[PDB]
Amino acid sequence: FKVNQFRKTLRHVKNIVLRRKNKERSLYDLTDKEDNVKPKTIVFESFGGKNYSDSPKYIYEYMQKYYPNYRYIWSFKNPDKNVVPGSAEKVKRNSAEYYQAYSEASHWVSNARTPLYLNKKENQTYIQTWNGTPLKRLANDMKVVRMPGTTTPKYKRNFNRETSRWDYLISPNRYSTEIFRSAFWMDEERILEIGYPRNDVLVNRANDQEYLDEIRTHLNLPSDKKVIMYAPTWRDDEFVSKGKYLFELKIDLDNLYKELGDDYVILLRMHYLISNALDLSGYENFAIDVSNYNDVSELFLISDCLITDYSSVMFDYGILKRPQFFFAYDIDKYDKGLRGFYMNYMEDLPGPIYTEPYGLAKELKNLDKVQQQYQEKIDAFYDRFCSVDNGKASQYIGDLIHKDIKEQLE
Amino acid sequence: AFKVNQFRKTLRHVKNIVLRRKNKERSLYDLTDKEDNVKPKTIVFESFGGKNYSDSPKYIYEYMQKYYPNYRYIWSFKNPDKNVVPGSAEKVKRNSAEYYQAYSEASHWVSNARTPLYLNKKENQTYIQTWNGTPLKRLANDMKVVRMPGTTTPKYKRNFNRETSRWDYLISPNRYSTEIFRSAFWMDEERILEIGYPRNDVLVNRANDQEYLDEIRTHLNLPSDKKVIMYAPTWRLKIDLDNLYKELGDDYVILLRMHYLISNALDLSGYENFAIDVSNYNDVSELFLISDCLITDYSSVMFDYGILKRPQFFFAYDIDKYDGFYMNYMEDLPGPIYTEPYGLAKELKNLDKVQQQYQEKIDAFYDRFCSVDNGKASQYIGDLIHKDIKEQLEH
Amino acid sequence: AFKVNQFRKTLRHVKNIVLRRKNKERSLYDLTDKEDNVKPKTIVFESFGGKNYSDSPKYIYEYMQKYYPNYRYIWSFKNPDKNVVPGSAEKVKRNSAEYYQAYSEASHWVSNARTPLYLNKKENQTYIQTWNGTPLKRLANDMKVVRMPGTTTPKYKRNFNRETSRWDYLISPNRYSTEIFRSAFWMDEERILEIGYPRNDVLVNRANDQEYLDEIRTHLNLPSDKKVIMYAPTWRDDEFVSKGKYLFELKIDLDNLYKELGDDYVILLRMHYLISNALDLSGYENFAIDVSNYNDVSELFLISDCLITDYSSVMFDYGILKRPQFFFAYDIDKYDKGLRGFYMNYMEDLPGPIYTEPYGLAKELKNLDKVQQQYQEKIDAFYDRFCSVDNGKASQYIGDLIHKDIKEQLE
Amino acid sequence: AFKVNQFRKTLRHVKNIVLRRKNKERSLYDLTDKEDNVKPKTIVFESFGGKNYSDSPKYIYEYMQKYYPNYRYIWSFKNPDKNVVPGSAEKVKRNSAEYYQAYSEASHWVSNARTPLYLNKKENQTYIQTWNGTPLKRLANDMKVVRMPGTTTPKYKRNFNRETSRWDYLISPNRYSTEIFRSAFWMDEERILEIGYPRNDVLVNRANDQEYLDEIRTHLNLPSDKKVIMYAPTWRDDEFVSKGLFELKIDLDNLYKELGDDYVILLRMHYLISNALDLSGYENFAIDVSNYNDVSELFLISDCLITDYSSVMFDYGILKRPQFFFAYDIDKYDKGLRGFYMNYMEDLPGPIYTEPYGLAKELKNLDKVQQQYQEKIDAFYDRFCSVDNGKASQYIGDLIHKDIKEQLE
Ligand SMILES: Nc1ccn([C@@H]2O[C@H](COP(=O)(O)OP(=O)(O)OC[C@@H](O)CO)[C@@H](O)[C@H]2O)c(=O)n1
Ligand SMILES: O=C(O)CN(CCN(CC(=O)O)CC(=O)O)CC(=O)O
Ligand SMILES: O=C(O)CN(CCN(CC(=O)O)CC(=O)O)CC(=O)O
Ligand SMILES: [Cl-]
Ligand SMILES: [Cl-]
Ligand SMILES: [Cl-]
Ligand SMILES: [Cl-]
Ligand SMILES: [Cl-]
Ligand SMILES: [Cl-]
Ligand SMILES: [Cl-]
Ligand SMILES: [Cl-]
Ligand SMILES: [Cl-]
Ligand SMILES: [Cl-]
Ligand SMILES: [Cl-]
Ligand SMILES: [Cl-]
Ligand SMILES: [Cl-]
Ligand SMILES: [Cl-]
Ligand SMILES: [Cl-]
Ligand SMILES: [Cl-]
Ligand SMILES: [Cl-]
Ligand SMILES: [Cl-]
Ligand SMILES: [Cl-]
Ligand SMILES: [Cl-]
Ligand SMILES: [Cl-]
Ligand SMILES: [Cl-]
Repeated sequence: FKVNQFRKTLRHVKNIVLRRKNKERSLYDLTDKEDNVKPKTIVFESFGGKNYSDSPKYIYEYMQKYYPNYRYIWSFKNPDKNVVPGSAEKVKRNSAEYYQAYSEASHWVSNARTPLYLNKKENQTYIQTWNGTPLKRLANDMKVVRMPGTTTPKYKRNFNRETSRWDYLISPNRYSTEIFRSAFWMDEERILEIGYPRNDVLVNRANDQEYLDEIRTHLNLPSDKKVIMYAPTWRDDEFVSKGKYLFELKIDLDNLYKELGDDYVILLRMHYLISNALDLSGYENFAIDVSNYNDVSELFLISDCLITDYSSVMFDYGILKRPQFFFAYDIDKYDKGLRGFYMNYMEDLPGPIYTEPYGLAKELKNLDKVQQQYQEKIDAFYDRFCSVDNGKASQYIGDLIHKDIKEQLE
Repeated sequence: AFKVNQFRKTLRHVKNIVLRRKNKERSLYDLTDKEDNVKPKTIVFESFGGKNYSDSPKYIYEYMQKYYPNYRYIWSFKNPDKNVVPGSAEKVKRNSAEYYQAYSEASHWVSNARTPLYLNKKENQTYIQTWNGTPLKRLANDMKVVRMPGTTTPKYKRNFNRETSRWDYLISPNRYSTEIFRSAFWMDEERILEIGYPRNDVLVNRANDQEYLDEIRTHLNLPSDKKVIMYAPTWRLKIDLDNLYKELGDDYVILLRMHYLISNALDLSGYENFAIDVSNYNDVSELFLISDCLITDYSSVMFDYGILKRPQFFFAYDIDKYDGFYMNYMEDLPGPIYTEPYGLAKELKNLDKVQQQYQEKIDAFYDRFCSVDNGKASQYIGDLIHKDIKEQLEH
Repeated sequence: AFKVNQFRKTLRHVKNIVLRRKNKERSLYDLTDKEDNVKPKTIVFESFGGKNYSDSPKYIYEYMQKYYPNYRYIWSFKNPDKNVVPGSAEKVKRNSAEYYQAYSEASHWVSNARTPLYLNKKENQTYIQTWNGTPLKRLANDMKVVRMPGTTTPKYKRNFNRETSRWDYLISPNRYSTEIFRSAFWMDEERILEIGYPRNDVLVNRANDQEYLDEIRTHLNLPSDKKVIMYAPTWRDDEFVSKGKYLFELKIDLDNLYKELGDDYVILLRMHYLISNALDLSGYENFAIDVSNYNDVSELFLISDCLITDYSSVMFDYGILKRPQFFFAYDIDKYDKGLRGFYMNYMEDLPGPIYTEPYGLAKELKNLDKVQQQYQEKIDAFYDRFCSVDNGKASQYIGDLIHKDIKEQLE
Repeated sequence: AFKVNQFRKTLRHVKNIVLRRKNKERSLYDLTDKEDNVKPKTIVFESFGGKNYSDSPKYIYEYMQKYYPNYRYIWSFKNPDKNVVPGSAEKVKRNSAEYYQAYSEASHWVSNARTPLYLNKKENQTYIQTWNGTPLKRLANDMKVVRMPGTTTPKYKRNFNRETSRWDYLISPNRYSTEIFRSAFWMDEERILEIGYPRNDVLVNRANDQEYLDEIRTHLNLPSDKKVIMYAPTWRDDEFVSKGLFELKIDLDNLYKELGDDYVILLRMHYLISNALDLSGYENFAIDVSNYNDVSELFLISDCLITDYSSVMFDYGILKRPQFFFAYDIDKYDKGLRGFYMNYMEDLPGPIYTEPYGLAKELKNLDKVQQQYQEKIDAFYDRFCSVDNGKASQYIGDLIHKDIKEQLE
């Protein structure tokens, strides 16, 4: 009668008798053991189960094609609101079947921290794609984290606890690799430098004019107009009035309409909270709201340029060697020249920094003149961050997972 | 304000859990079980501590299934997989989490035996007891000594009383019985229901419905050219089969029915088509319908069966070693009392002389014990419940 | 880290503490009890489940007091206040922490009656059982049916067997008992010690101590010029009625015994405790002396000229003195008719006559010497069968065995 | 009718007991702690979380011993075998089955610090918080930020609040302190008893008792005709190096040379400096007095005190003697600061010295200082010490007495 089973035992009795929602958890913690692991089961969860998206979707769509043999499971917050191509079955987070899947699977494929109350036995391979080349410093490399209810010492403790269980961690480049090694308490031995499976499309399908054409019309865009994508990161600073009416984006849509409304159409990819607060009346067929569009890689494929500021997306869009524009209107805030960035923002990035929208809007007319002026910085930016990606990432992982559960079949 | 009972049920449950006892199911139920778990539209049935789909609960249930089909029905069995139940009723294995939930939720318990004391009969649940026959041998309270297995005469009665107090309604077959029940079971006449037994329903409504009698007989594989004798001894070879075969094999076939277990020792080889073992058959009342006479000794089947005003024979081989019954046994019963089988056989050879010779003693018996059965009984319980579950489904 | 049995105890003790149960002293005793607790020179005495300071324990201990004041002696009592103990021994109340400390710590347990199954007799301690006398009524296993509510015949026997399997040593007063014991108690002859009862010691060593007889005699305020009869019926339930407030005078007819024996006898009445404090001996003063309370019955014998009893284990102890006995069995023609509930043959091999009526007992009881003579026949042969094995050294044999035990347990 | 809370405690306790956890005594307490266990005649005392027999709980106790011997007194300690209590009182060890009994039964809790939140203060018991001094540094609610590990500033404050809500009465030294407690401790002013510290009664009743002074002086083997300087600096975490020193910044060696003849100096250091302090060759000059069981006595026999950022200044103030504030490290402390409730730069009873040589040459003439600052010294007394009338010990014990009378009916 072991002291660890006894604690998990009493915990569960309390959950069962008190009608706690976690009884599902407490049960799972008890019965869990190596023997439940069917080597041909794979669970996928993307961004903590909000979506069917990103790199697990592609590590998935690849395996569905070349390895339909296996049991595929997807984990979701709300499974009845998620469309999944293929054989895979879906599970609601924190339910019976959720802990089942996770107990039984021989491979965890995920792109974000998966919870700690889930048991990753010495027996299951947990593959971590993570979600992008870092620009803001993260995990260990942070300095202070006043995130409510926890302390910097403790939030790093738990994060280290998670990374410790990552059997594999994907990396898009030598710069991310060097960062993860420190930021994530990672051994170089465990890192795969293969590029992002979500980015696979950015190499393989970028000139597939039919695919480009579906996406365009799925979005209902003018057939004659080029496409700008604007994806500003979030700012607590700018949240006012409970979120009922915001000051028209500091980019000035009215102007953008005036100046580009004839050649261009602009895609707004905002944080989900600015999205259902942004009224786009009389911008119809000019500014298209694109914030909830499931797959971002597709939005890049049909974009002639990206306007962002401080985001890990510029590193993705980089693969297409198109012109970027960094509209850092609030840059004066951010530390006056911050080491809070792994890279030199001021110097090496593929486009101009604008602090005001009007200089930007004029330059945004003649894109071809922008591609010239910057072919220099753009190429150099491609060399450094985007050179690893060859569109074989989904293949590499799916094959790994295959190479893995063939040995295990003995 | 320390809740002293709850604390005991907890420790118990915490101990059943750690030592991995089978009763973990039970200590949970006992801890968790609140009056709020009760679903008005949920009714449980157990028959004979859950060996059968049989008897008064079957019939009460088969009735309710047709006229009140919307209620949720649960049956309790020792082994559900070996029992087949008609209709929307779901089965539950005993001592299983499903068993306890069932009994905790149920608004009505229907049984014909004692339900266990570890089960809690709340103030808002209605426990209907049908019991299981008209008593001959003394029972419950009225018993003198009962050196049962690992129990004392009082600790055994102390417990019966704890059981009979839980009974909200107790079904009675005949005045004779109600008088006995009131003492035997500590009961108050209010809670008693002199309405006959639901199980006997068919013994009035279907005694002449012939196609039915013909489905029973061919469901058993019986010779079309033979009268049927049913031997239902009672409790723990004697009748001389070899002799009954040489005496009766040309007019009769004989059904042998036990109460317990001896059955798989009756190697009836060479008595095929004559001695039919009918021990494991479900509905006894059916057997009576196709039975031309019945041989018994001290069973209470003798009162149920008497309802058909057929002949009975009481083969009391062990009467000498029995000195105490609620009625005068030597004197007034519907048939001859034989202590050897050899004169039983000869007098069983002509059934009609026995009928006339006893048609007076038969009627006297019918008019005492069977003058109460309508066949409406089954109905009357079904209704009672339905009624009892509109009240508890309103204000 | 946790074994299954200690868990059960742990949880019991939790229930006792939170719920404020008096048994808490026990649940604790049960957790904390271990072989390392034993003090080789601590010995515990209890007699008749702790009601008394009496019988074979008293004597085995009085011997050890004189010849071994070195050891720790603890006596057990229901009420240690109401009992007087001569010497070094300390008193402990049943069910107090002391009680359990004592029984946990003791290297030896001396007793003359079943000690509770809840106490743990470790592989470590020696439990000497003296028992309380030669059987006439069949006991323990040899019983047929035993309907004392709370327990069934096989449960009762199981519980008995458990307790005797714990007995390391079982004193025997004679081979008659040894025969019986072996069966009734599930005994292995190895463990039986035919040495005679320690309480009976003084029935040998001191049958003549005329300053001793005189000390007892004047303790009871007994007349100077009168012989002593002692009546000592067993308990019979037939007679309990009316709250036990007022009983029906003794069947033996006192008013008669007075008329007949008064001028020459004083009769000691040793009744049950319930008949005593419910018996009006007014006007019988100096003839009938109530004696049911007296602590030491062996002393009562030493000073008795005859002994009227009926079916009691006492005839055997008394037999040691080769004195006349009478067996006033006024209700014998109820007991079985022909009784197999007794081991010995009653109608035959007892040392005096059987009377069913008091009246001829009283007469015949007039000339003692004519009975001592007429019956010397049976009286001697009775002695040879039951009393031949006592030598007055029983206390000393048990004293020395214990000592010899806690000299070995001293290494 | 399921009692959910009781169930939780029952599980917790079973967990502890089976797991052989040292806290079994705690979880049993909590399981059974009923409002009935309280016995009106019982009073528990504890000072500074049971490290001492000292401070105001002491003086409240010693009073109630002279006038109310009737009651049951219990003292809580960490290590009772190492503490000595005059009188009837019984001693319990902390977290020991007796400890929890004591608080279970007691009708009154007397303490000068925080009592554990595991202990249940029933609405049946009166909890008297004497606290431990006029605050100079901002505390509890008024604190800006507390990076003290395991716990964040919100959760640290949240717990301090949980505690102060169980304070039935809270003692206050002065109007300044009362305004502060009302906020810093989330207090209802109705619950503040402005009577001064019982620990400071002796500073009023016994400053003139020459036989008392002598006992204290001969208890500390003090030379005879030497004046007495007392040094009591708060705890600097910065000044700790090499497993624990650079000779105290005050320079004893200079202090010896300038004062050796006429003064003896009492060092009241923090326990960790104290057993790191080598005094080889300052005997009969520098007396380590760090573990002296009663600080207010030390005040009585001191002709002046050198402190810095300590609450002690407020207490030594009742005596109107000179004070010096050797605040050498005042640089590091905010430059021009607001970390303190009062203006540390303006309205204290003495000179601020950042070097200990101005201090030395000034300590030479004690008459001169007294004259010089008599004004500042009086404006200090008027503000912070005008309450202490030295009947504080009495006022509290008489409330406790009054309090347990009303119970007995
Ligand atoms: N050989 C038998 C005897 C009886 N029964 C069935 O079991 C019932 C009980 O009959 P008893 O022989 O009297 O059994 P008992 O448990 O002794 O009940 C007697 C007492 O309950 C009277 O109410 C009968 O009505 C009948 O339905 C049966 O299947 N086979
Ligand atoms: O083991 C138990 O369940 C008893 N304990 C355990 C508490 N629960 C809380 C939880 O579910 O997170 C289990 C535990 O943490 O050990 C109750 C208590 O200490 O509060
Ligand atoms: O064995 C036990 O732990 C004690 N209980 C049995 C366990 N259950 C049953 C009960 O409630 O009677 C309760 C308990 O664990 O305390 C009965 C007893 O006191 O020996
Ligand atoms: Cl372990
Ligand atoms: Cl598999
Ligand atoms: Cl979630
Ligand atoms: Cl859903
Ligand atoms: Cl893990
Ligand atoms: Cl990232
Ligand atoms: Cl966290
Ligand atoms: Cl690099
Ligand atoms: Cl806008
Ligand atoms: Cl319902
Ligand atoms: Cl089954
Ligand atoms: Cl117990
Ligand atoms: Cl010893
Ligand atoms: Cl006592
Ligand atoms: Cl034992
Ligand atoms: Cl013999
Ligand atoms: Cl509980
Ligand atoms: Cl009191
Ligand atoms: Cl200590
Ligand atoms: Cl002390
Ligand atoms: Cl303070
Ligand atoms: Cl120094």
